[PDB]
Amino acid sequence: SKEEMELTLVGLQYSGKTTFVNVIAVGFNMRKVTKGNVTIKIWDIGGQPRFRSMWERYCRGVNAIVYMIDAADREKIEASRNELHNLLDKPQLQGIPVLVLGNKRDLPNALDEKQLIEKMNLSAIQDREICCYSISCKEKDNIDITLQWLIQHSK
Ligand SMILES: Nc1nc2c(ncn2[C@@H]2O[C@H](COP(=O)(O)OP(=O)(O)O)[C@@H](O)[C@H]2O)c(=O)[nH]1
Ligand SMILES: [Mg+2]
Repeated sequence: SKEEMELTLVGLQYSGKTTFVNVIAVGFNMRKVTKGNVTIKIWDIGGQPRFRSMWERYCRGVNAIVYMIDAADREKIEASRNELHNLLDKPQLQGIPVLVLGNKRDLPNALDEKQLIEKMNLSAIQDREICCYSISCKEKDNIDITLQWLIQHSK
């Protein structure tokens, strides 16, 4: 039956947030995308240091948080891990499901799902449902399963 849901998309700069929205369809960009009888309102929020203080506010009240990672940029994983754990530590975000996406699977040296889970310390995240997929926006790889997970959280 016809529904609407809301997602906030975060993660470091260059991880592929805006690309992902483009494939599925600056400080902020809001877009609505319709899939599987569901209209998804997406907040694509900047990942540069100066925008990270606004992540919490944009995440409050959403159906799901999508956390984008450049899985091939291994140097940035530590920072990515830190920002994700710092975000999920904010009490007002208690219990919101999080989908962690290891983007750029098409590139040499891309971390797989196991490596992302371990290196991002996802297993430590206890208050909520958390999922992690390896994807390529460029080659449209594992985009379908990502959309299915999102739609399943339309509530
Ligand atoms: N090889 C590859 N490049 C990607 C992929 N997704 C995004 N990119 C590239 O990564 C760069 C940053 O993407 P963008 O969507 O601007 O990242 P944002 O800063 O998180 O919004 C751009 O050059 C994209 O073309 C992917 O799946 N594979
Ligand atoms: Mg962007």
